Amino acid sequence: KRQVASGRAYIHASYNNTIVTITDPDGNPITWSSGGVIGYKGSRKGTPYAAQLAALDAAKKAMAYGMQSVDVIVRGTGAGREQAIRALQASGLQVKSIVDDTPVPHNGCRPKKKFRKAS
Amino acid sequence: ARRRRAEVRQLQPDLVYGDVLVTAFINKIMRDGKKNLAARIFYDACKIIQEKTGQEPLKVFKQAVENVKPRMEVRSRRVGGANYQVPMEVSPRRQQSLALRWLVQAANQRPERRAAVRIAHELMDAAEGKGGAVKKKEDVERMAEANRAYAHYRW
Amino acid sequence: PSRKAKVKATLGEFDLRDYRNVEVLKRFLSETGKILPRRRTGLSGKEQRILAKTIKRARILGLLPFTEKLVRK
RNA sequence: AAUGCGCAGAUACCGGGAGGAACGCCGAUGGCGAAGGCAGCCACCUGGUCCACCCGUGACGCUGAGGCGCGAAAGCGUGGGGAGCAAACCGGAUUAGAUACCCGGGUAGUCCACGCCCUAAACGAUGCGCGCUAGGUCUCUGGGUCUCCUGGGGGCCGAAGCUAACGCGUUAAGCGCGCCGCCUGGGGAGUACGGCCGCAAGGCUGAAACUCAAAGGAAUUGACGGGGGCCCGCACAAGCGGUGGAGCAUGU
Ligand SMILES: [Mg+2]
Ligand SMILES: [Mg+2]
Ligand SMILES: [Mg+2]
Ligand SMILES: [Mg+2]
Ligand SMILES: [Mg+2]
Ligand SMILES: [Mg+2]
Ligand SMILES: [Mg+2]
Ligand SMILES: [Mg+2]
Ligand SMILES: [Mg+2]
Ligand SMILES: [Mg+2]
Ligand SMILES: [Mg+2]
Ligand SMILES: [Mg+2]
Ligand SMILES: [Mg+2]
Ligand SMILES: [Mg+2]
Ligand SMILES: [Mg+2]
Ligand SMILES: [Mg+2]
Ligand SMILES: [Mg+2]
Ligand SMILES: [Mg+2]
Ligand SMILES: [Mg+2]
Ligand SMILES: [Mg+2]
Ligand SMILES: [Mg+2]
Ligand SMILES: [Mg+2]
Ligand SMILES: [Mg+2]
Ligand SMILES: [Mg+2]
Ligand SMILES: [Mg+2]
Ligand SMILES: [Mg+2]
Ligand SMILES: [Mg+2]
Ligand SMILES: [Mg+2]
Ligand SMILES: [Mg+2]
Ligand SMILES: [Mg+2]
Ligand SMILES: [Mg+2]
Ligand SMILES: [Mg+2]
Ligand SMILES: [Mg+2]
Ligand SMILES: [Mg+2]
Ligand SMILES: [Mg+2]
Ligand SMILES: [Mg+2]
Repeated sequence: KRQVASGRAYIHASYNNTIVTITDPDGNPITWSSGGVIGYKGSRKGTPYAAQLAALDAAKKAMAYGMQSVDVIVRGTGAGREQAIRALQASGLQVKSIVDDTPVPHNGCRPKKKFRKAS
Repeated sequence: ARRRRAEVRQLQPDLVYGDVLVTAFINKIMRDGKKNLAARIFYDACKIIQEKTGQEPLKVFKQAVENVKPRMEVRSRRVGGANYQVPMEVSPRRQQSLALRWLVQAANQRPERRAAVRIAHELMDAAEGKGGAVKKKEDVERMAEANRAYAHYRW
Repeated sequence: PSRKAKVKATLGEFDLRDYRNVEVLKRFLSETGKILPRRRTGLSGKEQRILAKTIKRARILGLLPFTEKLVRK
């Protein structure tokens, strides 16, 4: 109940789950979703299917505040990074843009050993 | 089928309807290589189709067959973990055979004292979308896809 | 082949230490902010060494970005 | 998967702040250093080096037992600091067990200053210097008449030659000379003892009794791999009928 028409959708990709925040054009959340929210327990969530309904859920929830179109920001390299984007296109929302924006350090903190590989 | 691809055998067409989708059904009704039994069952079943409905049996037959073949099924697969039921398409030649088979099996589940009657009533009920056989079709398709989550193995 | 458009050809007689010149300098940066590789700058080993030391300087002045954001992904 | 976090509102998202640490791209086929090692940017301080001129000194050279200094990481002392990471440790899993690999936490430590420690697969497993002995090609950095010539450095291929072989081959493991260091079968053992050094942990030096007929290097042919690639088989898959239950026959 706000009538924002336009806003932003942040897709957050990850190997373990995919989550999607929808947001007014200043970055304040309107609604969100993820694979858990959709229904999935541990481990499916990361699946591309999860991300499909995750994104669709979020958009359906945002059509309620009468959104017509959004900008897409995607961060993460997970599975179903794209399926979240496809789903927002076929969502009926108008995707005005897509922008990768996964954060990376200019060599900052020591990774956890699972992300260290070698030298 | 490591080597070549294997062609579908082209079965000699019918003697009464001239259709190959029938001798197909007639072979599946057959057991222990008694083909005369099978024909006598099926053509009889056609005569009972004609009684309990004015419709030509051949359009009744084909109707139920189309009504039975699945658009999706599952096929177990693994990389690790456990056998993941993977949803996937049902390539036309298989829809053909899965339908014919289920039809006959379903037919022989029935309580009807003799065959033909069993076949007729199963051939009929399936045209009307009801009658177990369509159980398999639907409970296959429904059980497949319900694993959409694992459909990312298209092939 | 791998012989598309280079950079060194695109421009002319430019100073390689002019960290204040931007419209020139910004031609050597990624679609994002990343400094372009020699295969795409077409600079000599030594030319490219000096490009960094300035593109970096130019970054500290706030004339050149350190990083950006990939459009249309 | 669970432990764990979350209605005291987390995760995702926006803005502001504090901090500790490390510097993405450029970036390697690169560069510098005697080695260990050295990468954001600026300034100051400062070491080595290469080239051109052929100006000066006039054999002033090489090597180098001792000595003295330097020396990744871990470790130690005194303060400081502490984001992330993480021995020990505390939990969740897995398992036959799992004092492990996987998961959630986490102290020393990792960072700074000062002082110790002196080790290593401290490796090119190749001491330093000089002279000589086909070439080709790629690259870093000078100079010149700048299709190329001429230096210094880093690679690859190869003449002669060497090597047990693998390999090396103007960046020798070739041909030679000078000097230092080191080896003398395996285990006992880098141990004991003595000395010296260190706050410690330990380091340097370093045996013997006893004991074995081997221990080794390179290559060859196989077989093998829970290595690769290619490919078959009713091998699986797709099917249709069985055995495993029953009674009996026959074999054990
Ligand atoms: Mg709880
Ligand atoms: Mg509450
Ligand atoms: Mg957070
Ligand atoms: Mg913030
Ligand atoms: Mg703090
Ligand atoms: Mg190098
Ligand atoms: Mg060197
Ligand atoms: Mg090294
Ligand atoms: Mg100097
Ligand atoms: Mg002179
Ligand atoms: Mg004189
Ligand atoms: Mg040290
Ligand atoms: Mg240390
Ligand atoms: Mg300390
Ligand atoms: Mg403290
Ligand atoms: Mg941690
Ligand atoms: Mg741990
Ligand atoms: Mg302490
Ligand atoms: Mg210190
Ligand atoms: Mg020149
Ligand atoms: Mg050379
Ligand atoms: Mg030879
Ligand atoms: Mg030889
Ligand atoms: Mg060679
Ligand atoms: Mg020599
Ligand atoms: Mg030798
Ligand atoms: Mg020795
Ligand atoms: Mg011995
Ligand atoms: Mg001995
Ligand atoms: Mg020792
Ligand atoms: Mg002693
Ligand atoms: Mg003492
Ligand atoms: Mg050997
Ligand atoms: Mg083999
Ligand atoms: Mg089978
Ligand atoms: Mg039996």
